[PDB]
Amino acid sequence: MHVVICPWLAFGHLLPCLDLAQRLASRGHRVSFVSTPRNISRLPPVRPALAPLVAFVALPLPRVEGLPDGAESTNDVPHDRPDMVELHRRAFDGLAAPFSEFLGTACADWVIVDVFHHWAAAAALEHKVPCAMMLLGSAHMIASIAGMSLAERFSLTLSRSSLVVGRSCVEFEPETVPLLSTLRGKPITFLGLMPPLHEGRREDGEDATVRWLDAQPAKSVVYVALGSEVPLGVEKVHELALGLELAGTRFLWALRKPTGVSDADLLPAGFEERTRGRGVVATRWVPQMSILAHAAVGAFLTHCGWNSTIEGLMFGHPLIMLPIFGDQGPNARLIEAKNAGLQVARNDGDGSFDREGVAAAIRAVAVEEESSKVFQAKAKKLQEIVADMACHERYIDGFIQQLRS
Ligand SMILES: C=C1C[C@@]23CC[C@H]4[C@@](C)(CCC[C@@]4(C)C(=O)O)[C@@H]2CC[C@]1(O[C@@H]1O[C@H](CO)[C@@H](O)[C@H](O)[C@H]1O[C@@H]1O[C@H](CO)[C@@H](O)[C@H](O)[C@H]1O)C3
Ligand SMILES: O=c1ccn([C@@H]2O[C@H](COP(=O)(O)OP(=O)(O)O)[C@@H](O)[C@H]2O)c(=O)[nH]1
Repeated sequence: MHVVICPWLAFGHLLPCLDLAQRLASRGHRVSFVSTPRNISRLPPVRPALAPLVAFVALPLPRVEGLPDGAESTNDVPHDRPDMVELHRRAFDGLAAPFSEFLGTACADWVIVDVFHHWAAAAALEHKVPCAMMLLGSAHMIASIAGMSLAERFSLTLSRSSLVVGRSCVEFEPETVPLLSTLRGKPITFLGLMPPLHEGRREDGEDATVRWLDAQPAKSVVYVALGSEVPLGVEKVHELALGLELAGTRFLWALRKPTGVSDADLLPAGFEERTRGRGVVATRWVPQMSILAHAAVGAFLTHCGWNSTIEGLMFGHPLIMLPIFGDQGPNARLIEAKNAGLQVARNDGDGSFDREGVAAAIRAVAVEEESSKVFQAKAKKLQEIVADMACHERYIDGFIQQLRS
């Protein structure tokens, strides 16, 4: 088959979609991976053996008064500047005509589009190509669901699609998957957890963060990362920093800068001096797979993005969960229900957190002997399912069979 894949302009969508493209191309299918040129330039290279089976289709973002050049992804357009988010959604919707012209002569058997690709589902109808909507989260997230707002883009895309695709399996969510047939009349299929192939990410294993981990004792380091895009304002960065200090563990922290905050204001006065040698903060993209694979990392403090949830559990890390938006609440509650992590306590009213809730969550999951040992044993049980790479490949074969029918 020829499959056209159109991910949302966001690295938590681009990365698993490129992995999927390569898994289809491995079974002898052809893929057109459609995105914007700077997003494509920042992706890991395709295995040379799949090179002619994964065609990159670069559609340049239309210039929209005030959207900076190169600002192509949710990693470049900050959630704390909603004016710029809106400008980015306009640029995205401007891909409609270049995309419809491309699909016309693509000889596509299937279009696989992301949640906001309402124009791509419409092109699919125009050119009579079956259209699958990617909803590459948990069964629990999909059960919860069962210009324009995100809700209207989603509903329009869903209305124009014939198939909805989730990233889970009955083995991980036996209580939800057998209950699901359709999302608003559209058949649901699960292509498995599709945990990333470590090699496929092509990270630097000489990265300074990994060389720091090499000097730490086994299971001693709390890895802290909130994915590629969720906002965390400076007051909340300070509370997370002071929480990490109060719990007293070693930590490696991948931190994104809130817009308009200087290097001097970023972190509490003297925080880096007081934690020097015990903790490292990196305000750059880190090799998350090499970090989670490392013997020194014990617990993962995660925003519970679905990629970070799968990646954390596939290496048997118990989770300290700080969900920010979207599917992260459901993802966090799902893992808490399996006893493999604990949410940071939140105020009902604003959803805020403080240093003490952060510290208490780290202590219970990573420090207190009795609780920490239960969290590790429960994360290990989840790893048996999440890291069953053969099982997940069989789910990709199952999804390809769903598409031929
Ligand atoms: C993956 C997702 C599909 C989504 C579509 C809308 C949907 C969901 C919110 C589920 C419930 C029904 C419904 C219709 C709704 O709007 O209430 C659904 C799941 C999360 C979602 O997340 C988005 O992910 C992107 C990266 O992964 C962000 O670039 C984006 O910005 C998130 O959208 C965010 O949605 C949050 C929840 O409403 C908001 O708090 C946040 O401001 C918004 O950006 C948004
Ligand atoms: O510094 C970073 C931050 C994120 N990631 C990767 O980016 C993705 C983040 O996706 P997730 O669903 O966890 O969160 P999102 O960015 O969509 O909120 C995951 O595959 C991570 O391995 C990374 O490699 N380095």
